Amino acid sequence: MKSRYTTEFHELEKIGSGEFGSVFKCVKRLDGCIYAIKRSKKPLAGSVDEQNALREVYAHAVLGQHSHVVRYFSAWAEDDHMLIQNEYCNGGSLADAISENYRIMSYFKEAELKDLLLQVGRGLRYIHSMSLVHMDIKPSNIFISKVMFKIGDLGHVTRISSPQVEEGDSRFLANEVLQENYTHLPKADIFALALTVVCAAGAEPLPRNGDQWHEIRQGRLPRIPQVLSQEFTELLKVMIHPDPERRPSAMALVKHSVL
Ligand SMILES: O=C1NC(=O)c2c1c(-c1ccccc1)cc1[nH]c3ccc(O)cc3c21
Ligand SMILES: [Mg+2]
Ligand SMILES: [Mg+2]
Repeated sequence: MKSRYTTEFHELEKIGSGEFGSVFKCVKRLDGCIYAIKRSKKPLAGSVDEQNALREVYAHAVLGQHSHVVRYFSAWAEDDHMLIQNEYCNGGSLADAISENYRIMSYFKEAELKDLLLQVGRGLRYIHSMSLVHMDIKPSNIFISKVMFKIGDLGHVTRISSPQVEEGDSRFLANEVLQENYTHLPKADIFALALTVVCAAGAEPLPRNGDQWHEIRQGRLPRIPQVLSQEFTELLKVMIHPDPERRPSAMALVKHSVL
């Protein structure tokens, strides 16, 4: 053996795990810097799963110049593994910040929600300008590094006009995508970003299915435990409109008067 991973990096700790492998905080020996490295089992060459694994790499290889998307450094294969070395964000995930806030009953305030929405919105405007869509926006895929929010986990990225898509987290999924209608994919990322902001505003954990799931898809915002300006609430509402054409594009969101 004597892995590139082992020889080039000192592994500090495990920071994420899934049915997609694990992510480790590592120090690169030569440059002294800390990176996040995802190490996953290598798919059978030529398989659909390998195509999917490589999309992640290809998406990272083209989305590496934006301040609101986690930067990519390198990727390689060794052993029975594929590895991707990305920028490390020392503030943890948005999900973890929201979970801590939940317990302490002190949520993101309106100014902070607007900042989150604008920052990730800029990240989305960049991804969408590249004719790509993220397809899995949610708090556990947004990382924190003035606070800076960055979109990570490009494992569901695909081209905007793709006839096949892999569905992102059910809790943030727009109905049209579930219905296999891929005519306005970028608006699916907008819908998930609004629900992401709702979670940051202190809402109860989102439904995975059932009656409350359908209600949100009818364009009804979940209850938020704080008073928000009507103008801001209306923007979140239009972002989950049942008609994807009514939702703002990422460009329109970033230029929105409310922000
Ligand atoms: O790319 C990343 N940059 C990161 O800083 C990072 C990343 C990932 C990640 C890496 C590849 C695929 C999907 C997620 C998971 C992650 N979980 C984390 C938990 C804590 C943290 O401070 C950072 C990360 C983290
Ligand atoms: Mg993830
Ligand atoms: Mg993929």
